[PDB]
Amino acid sequence: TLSILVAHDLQRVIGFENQLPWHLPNDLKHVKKLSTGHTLVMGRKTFESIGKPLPNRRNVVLTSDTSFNVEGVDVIHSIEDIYQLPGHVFIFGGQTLYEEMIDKVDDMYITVIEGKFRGDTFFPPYTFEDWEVASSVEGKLDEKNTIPHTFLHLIRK
Ligand SMILES: NC(=O)C1=CN([C@@H]2O[C@H](COP(=O)(O)OP(=O)(O)OC[C@H]3O[C@@H](n4cnc5c(N)ncnc54)[C@H](OP(=O)(O)O)[C@@H]3O)[C@@H](O)[C@H]2O)C=CC1
Ligand SMILES: COc1cc(-c2ccccc2)cc([C@@H](C)C#Cc2c(C)nc(N)nc2N)c1
Repeated sequence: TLSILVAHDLQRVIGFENQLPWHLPNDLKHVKKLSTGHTLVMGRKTFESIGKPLPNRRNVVLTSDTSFNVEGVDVIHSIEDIYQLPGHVFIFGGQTLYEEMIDKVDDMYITVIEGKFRGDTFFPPYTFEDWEVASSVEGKLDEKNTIPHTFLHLIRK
């Protein structure tokens, strides 16, 4: 099973200066819950923006760097390698990986952040003509999560 897992704003911003532009604990929980016991595949820049693997799942980094070696991280050097990974694989970012994979994934788990942030990296345009809304769930707005957000599960028609 091949899924995208992304959070993007109203204009599809996903990043600014190698960080996420917003702080949303609800979405971090969502990510942890969805991907625990499974596999994350991410581009080299995305990995480096955090610098350590997320515990309790497989962390896979795509890079052309033949020297890349990080404890608790598995390395791949081709998009083709993704299809050989067993289990439920989540494409975890960043822009380059999403652009390469959006036409290939079975489904998408998207957190829509209902704001407009300054960004330098974007999720690719997509249309609901191509995607069924399996579920759409409003996130809870509170003191620690103060940006409205909606968890979408989209399945390719
Ligand atoms: N809001 C969200 O849900 C998320 C946001 N982000 C954000 O995304 C931004 C980073 O995105 P971006 O700059 O696109 O970087 P990526 O994380 O997509 O990393 C790009 C790198 O991945 C490697 N790579 C990608 N495709 C291939 C390939 N086909 N073969 C070999 N290597 C490949 C290359 O590494 P190398 O150069 O080493 O060869 C490349 O430079 C950050 O701001 C981050 O915060 C990231 C994840 C989620
Ligand atoms: C090094 O590997 C990473 C680990 C994390 C992470 C670390 C702690 C808690 C949750 C996620 C985040 C990332 C970033 C780049 C991401 C993401 C992401 C988020 C925060 N939300 C959704 N909905 N999708 C994503 N791909 C990379």
